[PDB]
Amino acid sequence: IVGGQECKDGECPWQALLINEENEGFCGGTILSEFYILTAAHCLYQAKRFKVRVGDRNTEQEEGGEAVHEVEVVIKHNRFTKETYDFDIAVLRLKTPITFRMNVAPACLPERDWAESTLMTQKTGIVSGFGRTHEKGRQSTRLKMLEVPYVDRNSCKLSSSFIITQNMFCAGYDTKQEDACQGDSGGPHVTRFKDTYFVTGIVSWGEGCARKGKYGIYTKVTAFLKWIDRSMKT
Amino acid sequence: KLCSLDNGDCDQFCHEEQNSVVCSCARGYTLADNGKACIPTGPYPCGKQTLE
Ligand SMILES: CN(C)Cc1nccn1-c1ccc(NC(=O)c2cc(C(F)(F)F)nn2-c2ccc3onc(N)c3c2)c(F)c1
Repeated sequence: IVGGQECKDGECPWQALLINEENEGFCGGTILSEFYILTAAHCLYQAKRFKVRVGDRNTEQEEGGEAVHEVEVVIKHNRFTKETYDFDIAVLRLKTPITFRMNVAPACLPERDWAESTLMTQKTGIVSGFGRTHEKGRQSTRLKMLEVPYVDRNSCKLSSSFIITQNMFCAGYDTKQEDACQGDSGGPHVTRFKDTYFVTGIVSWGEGCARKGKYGIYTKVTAFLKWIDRSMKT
Repeated sequence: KLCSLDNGDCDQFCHEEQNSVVCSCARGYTLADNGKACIPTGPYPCGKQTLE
């Protein structure tokens, strides 16, 4: 995350972190239930073996609420392709259930129609992760969150060198130096409504981070709600 | 304007059926008696920042 602020105690309980064999995060995820994690399909190409850590805000200290989970099933969307980054979505089923507590809780899955009319029309969304804090720098050791404006679909399509499909949406700033970045991929994009947060996107990609005239591209979760429902049974 | 008018007064999901507003909630919530508010059934309901 470029810009934004730290997630304070209990503020981003649905954040999950995909860790590799060397025990370091390479992608994010969102807790959907005690057994399921929502992430980007392109992240499954970032490590031969990985686990999921939850309840962590500082990778340098043992805050006591951390819990690592082994993955039992990886459900990648069969239509995903790195050529277009279309259908950048996957669901992970954990071997053991996540026990909810301070800093460990699920984000709400909304209904498509309501989400697209009410949530995605809000001024902003919230993205978070342990990814880079600058395009040319290192991944953060602290969980960050950033309020990102929903961007006009036309505007964003004009701003992109790559095709923004119907499964993607833009969020972020034209010039302001705040954006998600490498490492936040797969992480949560939620929208707050009456103090309840609903998953609205998955950090997917972007041409750099916080670059002038470029936006963060996210997987449009409302287009995969039926797919997610079904995956959460496999 | 039903659901367009302040989310039909629903805490969460809003549906327009027969020019009437119908509220509903996310999994883990129970629609309150007023048919508008959503009540968490158990501890750590979805979408809520943790306090304890
Ligand atoms: C693979 N080809 C075919 C390119 C392509 N085709 C369609 C889309 N893309 C595509 C374009 C840029 C990227 N390249 C990044 O995605 C990237 C590189 C870096 C850096 F740091 F430079 F290495 N950081 N990212 C990144 C990751 C998640 C993000 O979320 N929001 C953001 N702005 C953002 C930015 C990509 F990952 C795919």
